[PDB]
Amino acid sequence: SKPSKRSPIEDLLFNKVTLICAQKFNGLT
Amino acid sequence: TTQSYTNFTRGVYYPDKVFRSSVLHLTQDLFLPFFSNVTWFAISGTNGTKRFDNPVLPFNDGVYFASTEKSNIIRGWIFGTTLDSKTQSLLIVNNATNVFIKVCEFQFCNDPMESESGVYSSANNCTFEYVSQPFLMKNLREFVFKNIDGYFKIYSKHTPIIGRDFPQGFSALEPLVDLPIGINITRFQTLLADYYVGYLQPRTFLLKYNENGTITDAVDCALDPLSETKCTLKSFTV
Amino acid sequence: EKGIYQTSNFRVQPTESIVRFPNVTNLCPFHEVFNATRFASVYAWNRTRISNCVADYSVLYNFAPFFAFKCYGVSPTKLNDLCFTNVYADSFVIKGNEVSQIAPGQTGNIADYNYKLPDDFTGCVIAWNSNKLDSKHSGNYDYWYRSFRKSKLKPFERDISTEIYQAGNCYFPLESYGFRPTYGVGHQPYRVVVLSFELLHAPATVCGPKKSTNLVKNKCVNFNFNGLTGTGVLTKSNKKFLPFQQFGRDIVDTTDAVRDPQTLEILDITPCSFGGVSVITPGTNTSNQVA
Amino acid sequence: SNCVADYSVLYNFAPFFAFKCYGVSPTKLNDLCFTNVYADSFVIKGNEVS
Amino acid sequence: NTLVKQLSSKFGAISSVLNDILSRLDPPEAEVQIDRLITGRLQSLQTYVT
Ligand SMILES: *[C@@H]1O[C@H](CO)[C@@H](O[C@@H]2O[C@H](CO)[C@@H](O)[C@H](O)[C@H]2NC(C)=O)[C@H](O)[C@H]1NC(C)=O
Ligand SMILES: *[C@@H]1O[C@H](CO)[C@@H](O)[C@H](O)[C@H]1NC(C)=O
Ligand SMILES: *[C@@H]1O[C@H](CO)[C@@H](O)[C@H](O)[C@H]1NC(C)=O
Ligand SMILES: *[C@@H]1O[C@H](CO)[C@@H](O)[C@H](O)[C@H]1NC(C)=O
Ligand SMILES: *[C@@H]1O[C@H](CO)[C@@H](O)[C@H](O)[C@H]1NC(C)=O
Repeated sequence: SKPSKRSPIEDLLFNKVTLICAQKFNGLT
Repeated sequence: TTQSYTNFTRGVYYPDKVFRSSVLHLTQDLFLPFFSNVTWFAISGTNGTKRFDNPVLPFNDGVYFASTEKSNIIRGWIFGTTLDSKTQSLLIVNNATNVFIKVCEFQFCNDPMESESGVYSSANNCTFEYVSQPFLMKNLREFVFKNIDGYFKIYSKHTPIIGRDFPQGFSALEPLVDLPIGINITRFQTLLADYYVGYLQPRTFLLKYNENGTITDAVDCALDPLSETKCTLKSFTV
Repeated sequence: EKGIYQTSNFRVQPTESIVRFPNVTNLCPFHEVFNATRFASVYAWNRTRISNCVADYSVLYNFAPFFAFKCYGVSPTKLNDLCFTNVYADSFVIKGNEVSQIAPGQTGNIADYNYKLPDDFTGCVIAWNSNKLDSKHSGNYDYWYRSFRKSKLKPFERDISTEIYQAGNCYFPLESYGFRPTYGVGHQPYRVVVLSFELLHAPATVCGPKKSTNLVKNKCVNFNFNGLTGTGVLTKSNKKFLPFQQFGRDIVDTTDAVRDPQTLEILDITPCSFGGVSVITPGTNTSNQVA
Repeated sequence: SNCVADYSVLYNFAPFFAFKCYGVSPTKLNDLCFTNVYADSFVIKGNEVS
Repeated sequence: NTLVKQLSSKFGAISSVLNDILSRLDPPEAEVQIDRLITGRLQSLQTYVT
């Protein structure tokens, strides 16, 4: 029923851990 | 006259023109240390307002000022080396329409019940004159006077309060003017017709910037092991 | 071989340069400081401040040929392209034989007792022989020396007061003198002006002459804002700068915003696009087509 | 050798054409102790002092 | 964050910004200041990669 088709536990794992490199964009990609 | 000394948490000013947002910036400059000995002067300090004798306090590499008053008796400031015409002195007078600043080799002339008189009877070997909006226009009217590399940097912050002599919260002083006087300014005295004087020391502070270009908090890195840890980690939460 | 190789990086180049300098048209009085018939004494040198003006340095070459014209923290040729925070002219007259003492790192009685320069010095030392102005048959009064000092001076300090030093015999505080047209060149006076230039990343009005151009937004451009030089894309800012601040920096102290010297608007700086370039090759022995 | 190396007398003696030290600063000479100090005295022309 | 922060260091140079060094100085002095910055930045990259 949810996008990414992950399990409830996987969603919890993804939400607990925190594309365009706006930061540090000085030749480092 | 002289009274309690060791309790001020205020005296932080924007050290430079660079705008910062949502960053904790660790910097070293001359600041009033937290909980430093700030002298409280008790109108006119030693003398009663009628009486002549004034403090003539020293200028120890920069001074923090405050004056929580409604009467504006202490509108003026005198800064100098000898204050006796042998060296130049800087005279700042707010006349309630503008602030008039000039520096000259002028002697002390016994400058100031409820009777005003003129001041500054002679202008010998003057260097420059400056005019700008009033420095002082209840109101804390806190100031920082720093003297380094020729420039005499004056910072200020205005805010009313009735129920306390000082707000308990954090405030930061913005630069008001930076004048190239070029003189030693070994000491200073104030002109009269609530008075606090503190002194700056070289210190490292962690300054908290808001989403906007304003400082909302600060940590004095040498005050306490907890403050030192906060400065080490670049965080207000340990 | 078949695979992906990173071979080079790409950048988007600027198409034009933007020069945005202050509105001030007042010319800096360098001519009046250099071009004079009376000069301050060495022990009491004249520090005159230059501010709120256009620092056009070509007039110094029109004024005279020089004995010495040496800058330490800046190149003379390019002086017209910089903006300075604090510019001071220290004017005095010294002998040719001691001109080399007015420099950072030097030791001598004139450097130590009257005019000491800092060792971390940025600025210019300008010397020009004044014999045609100062020479007198009866003897001039331009030389004023403090032969003996009780304690040596720190950088840019001055001490006017005169006292007699006692060995325990009497050393008089002032050695003053003139010279004749017949003295050798090494003994003739030279007018010396020290231009002390404090440069702090474009904070101030005094700039050399430049022809300002229009401000162009949303393009990769070169820019020079009161001497702050860089390449990037300028956009309208929504940052709430105080009247006090002129520049903004990000979390790593990289400049990301400026105030326009003529409009006082806040502009954001986005770097021009760049990145790696990778080449997808099927393999030379299969095809010469690549992506 | 076997003496107090007081260097202030050189400033009482004369002003100098040149007074330059290479491995030590002149001002601080009075704060050092030396293993071997030798004075090599000769007279040369100004044009070759350098 | 450390690798980026190292770009602001001077490493003995008059300035951390190459554009300012080239803007004020002639090639010779600029080359000296740039070599100081190259050495510092190269050391920062070598440490990061290690
Ligand atoms: C920064 O300054 C602005 C302007 O004074 C403050 O005001 C709010 O700004 C936000 C910006 O998204 C607006 O959405 C609000 O409507 C503004 N409220 C007002 C003007 O009453 C803003 O609060 C300041 N930042 C902080 C953290 O206080
Ligand atoms: C310092 O703190 C005390 C309370 O602990 C307070 O009474 C005092 O007013 C503070 N200092 C000053 C100068 O107000
Ligand atoms: C500069 O000096 C010359 C003489 O060398 C004089 O003719 C000229 O008027 C002077 N200019 C000023 C502005 O004093
Ligand atoms: C010294 O500088 C001041 C700056 O206002 C100038 O007016 C004065 O004429 C100068 N004097 C000399 C001798 O250069
Ligand atoms: C510069 O001059 C122009 C003249 O049209 C004026 O509009 C602008 O506001 C001026 N800017 C400053 C900063 O004085």
